[PDB]
Amino acid sequence: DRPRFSFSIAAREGKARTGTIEMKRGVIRTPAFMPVGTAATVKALKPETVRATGADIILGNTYHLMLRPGAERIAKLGGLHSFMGWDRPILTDSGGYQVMSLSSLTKQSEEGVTFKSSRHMLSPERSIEIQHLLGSDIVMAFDECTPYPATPSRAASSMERSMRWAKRSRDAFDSRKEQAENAALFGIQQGSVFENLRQQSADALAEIGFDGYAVGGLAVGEGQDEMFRVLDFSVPMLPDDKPHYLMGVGKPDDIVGAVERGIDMFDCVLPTRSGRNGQAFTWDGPINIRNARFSEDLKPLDSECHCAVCQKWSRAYIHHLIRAGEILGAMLMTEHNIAFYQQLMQKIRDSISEGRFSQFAQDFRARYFA
Amino acid sequence: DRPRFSFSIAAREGKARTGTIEMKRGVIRTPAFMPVGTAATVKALKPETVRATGADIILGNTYHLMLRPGAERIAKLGGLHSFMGWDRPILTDSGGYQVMSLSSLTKQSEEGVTFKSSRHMLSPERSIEIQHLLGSDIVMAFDECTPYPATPSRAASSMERSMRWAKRSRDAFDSRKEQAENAALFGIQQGSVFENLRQQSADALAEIGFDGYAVGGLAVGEGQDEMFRVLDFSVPMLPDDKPHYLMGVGKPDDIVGAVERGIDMFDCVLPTRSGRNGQAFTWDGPINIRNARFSEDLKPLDSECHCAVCQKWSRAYIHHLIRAGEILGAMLMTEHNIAFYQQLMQKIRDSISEGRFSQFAQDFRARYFA
Ligand SMILES: CO[C@@H]1O[C@H](CNc2nc3cc4c(=O)[nH]c(N)nc4cc3[nH]2)[C@H]2OC(C)(C)O[C@@H]12
Ligand SMILES: CO[C@@H]1O[C@H](CNc2nc3cc4c(=O)[nH]c(N)nc4cc3[nH]2)[C@H]2OC(C)(C)O[C@@H]12
Ligand SMILES: [Cl-]
Ligand SMILES: [Cl-]
Ligand SMILES: [Zn+2]
Ligand SMILES: [Zn+2]
Repeated sequence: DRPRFSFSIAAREGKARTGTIEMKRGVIRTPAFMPVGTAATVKALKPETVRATGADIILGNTYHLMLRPGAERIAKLGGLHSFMGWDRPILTDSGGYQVMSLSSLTKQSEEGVTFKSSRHMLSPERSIEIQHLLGSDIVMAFDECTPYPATPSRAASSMERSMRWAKRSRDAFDSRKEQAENAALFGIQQGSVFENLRQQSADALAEIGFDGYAVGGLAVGEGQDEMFRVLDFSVPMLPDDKPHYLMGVGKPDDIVGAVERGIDMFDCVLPTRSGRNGQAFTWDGPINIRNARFSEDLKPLDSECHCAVCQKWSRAYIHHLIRAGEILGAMLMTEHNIAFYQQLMQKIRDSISEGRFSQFAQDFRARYFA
Repeated sequence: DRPRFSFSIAAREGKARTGTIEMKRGVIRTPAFMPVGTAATVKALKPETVRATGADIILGNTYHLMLRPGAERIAKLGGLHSFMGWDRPILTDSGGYQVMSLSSLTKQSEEGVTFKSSRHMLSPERSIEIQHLLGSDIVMAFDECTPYPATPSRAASSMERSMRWAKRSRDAFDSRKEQAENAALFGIQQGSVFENLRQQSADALAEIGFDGYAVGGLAVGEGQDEMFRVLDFSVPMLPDDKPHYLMGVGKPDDIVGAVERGIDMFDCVLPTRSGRNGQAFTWDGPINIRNARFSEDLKPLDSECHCAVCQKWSRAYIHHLIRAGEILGAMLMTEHNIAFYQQLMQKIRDSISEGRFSQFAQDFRARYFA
C-alpha cells in the first residue's frame, strides 16, 4: 500500500524536475496541474470527466466550504471525497487568499481572521480543523496572502505573522493523530517581491519542516516578468527534495516558465472560468469561441488535442452553444480546457524525462505566440 | 438495412399498444418518450448521456433553430445530427406551437405566419423545407395549436386552416424526393375539446395519409381530466396501424393515462426544465431537492432508480449543488429525471408486453400519489 507521503524526483533538466508524489489515495505525477473545485465541484464536470482528462488531484477551499455547505456537515456526510465523488487526492487551500481578497469583510488579529457576510472565524487551528473535517489529503498552512504591491515594512510584518501562523498550523496538524498519519501539510512562503523576506520565510518554514512548500503571494497582479524574477530567487530557497507549489498560476506560458524555475504543482481557475466565458486554449494560443468567425468553422477547438470534445464537436457547434447560453457549452469548453492543461503537463513531464524540456519550452512559446 | 419507416405493434392491452418504429437511423421502442432538445441540445446533457438513459429519439424545433443558429447554416454544416452529435432519429416540431404561444409577435394569414422579433416567416412549405435542411427523420406538418379555451366557431376555423396546411405540408414533403425517401411525415389533429371537430380533423388527415398522427392542441392549460376526456374519443379516430403522438405531454401520471388511451409517443420539457429548477421525479412522487430536509440526506434521489446519478451521489450533495447554482446540479438532476422517464416507459412497455399494464398503472398511481 502507498505511504502517507513520498515525493520522488525521477528526472531533472536545469531547475525543472519531474517525478511523483505517492499518497494513500493515489499517485500525483509532477509537474502537476490541479483543477479548481472550490464549491465541492470542478464547475460543469463530473469527477469522472475530471479524471478522464488526466487530473491526479483537485483543489478545494477551506473558506468556501466552511460557508457552504459547512465543514461539520461535510464531515457528518462522510467527508469531501465521498460527498463529491472524487476518491483521489484533494489539496485544500487554507483560506489565506480570502484573508486578502475579502479583507473588507474582515477583522484581523494575531489570533486569526473573522469574516462578516453571519460571522465566521478562521485561525491556524480552525483552518487545520476544517481541513481535517473535509478529509483533505494535502492540508495548507493558514497564512496571509500579502496584498500587492506592498511596502517592505508591511510585507515583512505580514510574512512574520504568516510564519508564526505556520508554526501554529504545524502544531495543530500534528496534535490530531488521524490527520498527521494520513494527510500531508504544506507551508506557504511569503515576502512579496523582496528577496531578503523570501529568504527569511523559506528559512522559517524549513526550520518548522513541512511535506511541501508553496510559493504564496504571487498571481496577485504583479505580471509575468515580475513573477518570474521573484521565482528566480525564491524557489532555490526551498528544500530541493520536497514539492514546490505555485499557488494560483496560471496561463500556459506562466506554467512553462514556472517549471523552468523549479515549480512542481499548480492550480488555476483560468481553464474552467475562462472556458465558461468562451475562451478555448489551443497550441496556437487562446481563441474566443464567441467570435463570429467560428460560426461555420467545422474544425475542432484544437487541431491536435486528444480530448473527447475535439474528437466529436466542431467550433461551430460550441460557438452556437456559448452564444445561446447553453449549459452544454460550458461543459464542453471546460472539458477541453482542462484536458488541454493536462496535455500541457504531460508534454512537460515527458520532455523533462527525455532531457528536451528547454527545446519544448522554446517550441511551445514560438507556436503559442505566433 | 432498416426501412424509411415501419411501425409494428407487438402487443396490446385494452387501448394500449407496445411495439417499434424502424427508421433508417434507428429503432424507436413504443410507447416512447422523447427528450426535448430545442436549441440543438438536450439541456445540460451530452448526447451520449441522453442515449445512456435509454432515449431512442429526441425532439428538435423548427422555430428555434430557424432563428438560431439558422436552418441553412445547419445544412451547410452537415445537418442537425452531425452538428449536435446525435446520430439516431430526431423528430422536429413544425413551429405550430409557437404560432400560438408567440402570437403577439405574429401576423397570421392563410399563407402562413410572420414572426417579428428581425422578421422570420413560416408556412407549410417553409416549415417542411427547414425540417429538410435540418435533416429531420420525423417531420411534423405545419399547423396551428388552437389556443385554449376556444369557442366552437374559432376552434373550427383554426382546425380547418390546419387541415388545409396539412395537405400543403404533405405535398411539399412529397415534392422533395430525398426527404420523401428518407424521412417520415406526421399529421397533427386539431379541434380543441370538441368531438365533432376532432372527428373532422382525423378524417381529413387520414384522407391525406400520413406515417403517424399527433394529437395536437392539448397540454395548453386544460388540465388532466379534460385532456383524458378528449383523448377518450380522439385517439380511436386515428388510424390504428400508425403511431399516435401526444404533443407536449407530460407528467408521469399524464403519460400513464395517455398510454391507457392509445398514445404511443410523448415529449415534454418537464424532466429537463423542472430538473434544473430542483424537482426530481421518484416512484413516490416528485421532490424538491432545494428543501432543507435534504441537506443531510445520504439517500439517492430515488431508492430504486438505476441511473448513474443514483448510483453515486446523495440527495445532500445535489441539494448543495442546486442551492449553490452549480452547473453540475443541473447536469445531475437532468440525467436522473430523463432516466426516470425512460424507466417509466420501459416499465410501461414491459407491462403491456406481459398483459399486466392495467395492474401496473394502478400500482404506479397508488405509490406515486401516496
Ligand atoms: C482567482 O483569482 C485569479 O486566479 C489567480 C489566483 N492567484 C492566487 N494567488 C494566491 C496566493 C495564495 C497565498 O499566498 N496563500 C494562500 N493560502 N492561497 C493563495 C492562493 C492564491 N491564488 C489570480 O491571477 C489573476 C490575477 C490572473 O487572476 C487571479
Ligand atoms: C413548454 O410548455 C409546457 O409544456 C407543455 C407543452 N404543450 C404542448 N402542447 C402542444 C401542442 C402542439 C400542437 O398542437 N401543434 C404543434 N405543432 N406542436 C405542439 C406542441 C405542444 N406542446 C405545456 O404543458 C404545461 C401547460 C404543463 O406547460 C406547457
Ligand atoms: Cl472556476
Ligand atoms: Cl428544457
Ligand atoms: Zn480538446
Ligand atoms: Zn436516478
